Amino acid sequence: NSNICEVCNKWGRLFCCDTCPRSFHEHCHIPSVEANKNPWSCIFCRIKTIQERCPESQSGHQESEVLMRQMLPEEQLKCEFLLLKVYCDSKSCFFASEPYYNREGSQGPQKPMWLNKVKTSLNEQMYTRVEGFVQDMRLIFHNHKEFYREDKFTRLGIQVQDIFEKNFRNIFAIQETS
Ligand SMILES: [Zn+2]
Ligand SMILES: [Zn+2]
Ligand SMILES: [Zn+2]
Repeated sequence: NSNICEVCNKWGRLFCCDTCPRSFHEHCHIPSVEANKNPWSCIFCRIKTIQERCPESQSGHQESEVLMRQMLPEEQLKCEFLLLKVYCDSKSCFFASEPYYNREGSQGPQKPMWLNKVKTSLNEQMYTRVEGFVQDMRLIFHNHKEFYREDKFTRLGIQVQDIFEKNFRNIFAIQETS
């Protein structure tokens, strides 16, 4: 197994996957690494299994159909993974915790949103459809773009949103287009 957390790339108290070489801090993994279970498989392995059980799940889909899906266990897992993939980029640090807005010439967003809040919302089963999760995630980046206006700091919102969107297209097997 790896000697660093797959998500934050740091050593510490790691839990090891029994079916792949990845390792995780307890709260870097999503969901949090489970108390018992021997063996244990990480979310990368769990997602791989879904694909292997149903190869046709990788055929292209329409985003509009994916968003209307009910958060049944497999979609719950897929959203958890997608959130994890965003946390894997170090630039997610800017969007993790609850922001505040006090900048000359800007107003704060009507509906603040951050990654830890989405994490909690997933954990407490507050989303009934994929749409709820995806809207909140896009809101994070949209609020940022809007607030930072012409400051070059806006680019961080663009960069992290590109990570989100690519992983969203991959995990939910959205039909490739130009
Ligand atoms: Zn970690
Ligand atoms: Zn694994
Ligand atoms: Zn099948």
